[PDB]
Amino acid sequence: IIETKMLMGEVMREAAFSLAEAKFTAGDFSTTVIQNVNKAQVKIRAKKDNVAGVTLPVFEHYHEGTDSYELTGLARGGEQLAKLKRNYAKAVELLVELA
Amino acid sequence: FPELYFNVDNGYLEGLVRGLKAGVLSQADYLNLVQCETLEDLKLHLQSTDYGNFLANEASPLTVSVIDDKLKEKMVVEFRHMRNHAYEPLASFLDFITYSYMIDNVILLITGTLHQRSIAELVPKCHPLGSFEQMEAVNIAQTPAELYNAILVDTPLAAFFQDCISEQDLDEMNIEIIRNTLYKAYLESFYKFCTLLGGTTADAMCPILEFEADRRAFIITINSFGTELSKEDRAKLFPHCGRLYPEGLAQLARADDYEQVKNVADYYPEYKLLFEGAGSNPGDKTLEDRFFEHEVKLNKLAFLNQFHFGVFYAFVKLKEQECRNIVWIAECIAQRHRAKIDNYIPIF
Amino acid sequence: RGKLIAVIGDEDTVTGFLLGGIGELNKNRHPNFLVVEKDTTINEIEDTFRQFLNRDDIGIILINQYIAEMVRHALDAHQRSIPAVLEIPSKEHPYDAAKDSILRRAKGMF
Repeated sequence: IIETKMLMGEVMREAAFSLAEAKFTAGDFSTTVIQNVNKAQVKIRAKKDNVAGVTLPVFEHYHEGTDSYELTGLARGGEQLAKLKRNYAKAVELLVELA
Repeated sequence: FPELYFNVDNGYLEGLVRGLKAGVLSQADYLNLVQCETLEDLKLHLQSTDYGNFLANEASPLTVSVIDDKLKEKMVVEFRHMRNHAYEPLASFLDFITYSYMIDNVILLITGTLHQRSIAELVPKCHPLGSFEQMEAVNIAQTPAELYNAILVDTPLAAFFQDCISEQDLDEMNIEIIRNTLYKAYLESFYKFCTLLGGTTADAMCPILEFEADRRAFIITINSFGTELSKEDRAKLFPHCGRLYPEGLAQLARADDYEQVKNVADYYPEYKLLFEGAGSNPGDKTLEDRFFEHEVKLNKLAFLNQFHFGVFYAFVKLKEQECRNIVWIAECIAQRHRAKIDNYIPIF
Repeated sequence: RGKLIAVIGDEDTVTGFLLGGIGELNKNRHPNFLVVEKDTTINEIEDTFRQFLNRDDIGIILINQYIAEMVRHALDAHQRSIPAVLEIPSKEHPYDAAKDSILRRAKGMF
């Protein structure tokens, strides 16, 4: 747990700063992102271990293929937005493990 | 040519916007800003120049999001002022600046309406340079078809839709295809307008608008490679104004990897230097940063004349870049990520 | 059956994870997130938290570390074994272990 929180902090700071680079070239892309939602590209499943005679609940990460933001910043800023999606998409898998 | 008529209606607005052009941060001003340690210092440095009191009457715990809003507030008040004071030859030109923002506002309106959201919730998120006078579209908001008819009645944008996007297209196309298709019709129409304003306006505006048409084509190409867009859909979105139009526009539409895009830029030495000047490697300037840098180097050419509209468009895009610069400095300072603070574009 | 993660946080953090693919609407059209605008009251944050921990589709909740300290009463009162909660850093906000309700239980921690 302690180690996973230590890992999460630095990845999150890098991701949070990387959004500013998108905000520099793509403008207020955040409003289009937040307003336009339908289906997730990433989801989870609950799973169990039975070690020492007791059920322990855990989660696994799963991916659904469909990028509901694929065309975002096509006109400008798309280089920064491609880095940005990857940084938070990496962060989520550490969160599922941490949980 | 222009001096027969230009100062008759525009002489004051030219002197005004040139006054505002003296009111810009030089490289020497940015080389003060990046040295400071917190937003309180950022305020105290900006307080010494035309941004004076932009953070007056505001909360002591500053946030970069408030700096961003108050930087834009200055720019949009200055623009609305020049648009209210201008006569129809210039005022139609200033309206052509505002379409580049009204398009994005219409993208919000269509997006929220396609999700059945009331447009009255989107109003506070609309860019101030693209706010409408007629509001029945906003007030009614019932369905995408109702909004599309209300757009054609209420909005200056109505002519652009009729040239490229029907109601049935709006029901089926993705909002980002809509954004770029409206923008295609826009840039070509505004370039046609600047070719009809011949002489010094055309000679200041066409280098910029022809570059923006090439810039969309390059950037849309390299961004399309990972996507469902066909070569036909790329061709449908590339603006026909730029130096690439006779051939390179079709070559980009065929292209599907970065080297094939550089093989177009190699025919045009400006663009060859832009791509050569950015591998986008760790610690490099990116391809996007070079387009913003070059767009500033073009906008700086507007003030090297005396009697033309190129200064108003270049001014808006330079103060927009000043807002992006000061926000980027403020992020690097606030997050302590000084390693990239130098990535502002040195406007003048 | 599958589950999804959900978010309570600032516009920048929510925007980040939305491009990270997190965002979905329930069949009732309700999102799996709240953008905590500065004007948002504690009752909206706490109600969203109580909805998300009681919802069937949500398996994990992510809360910005500063918001987790605003909603601290309900966040520490939540003691179900299955639906997990995570306090996460953000650019103008505290570090990843600030007052952490799980770490404070352990005898073997330094």
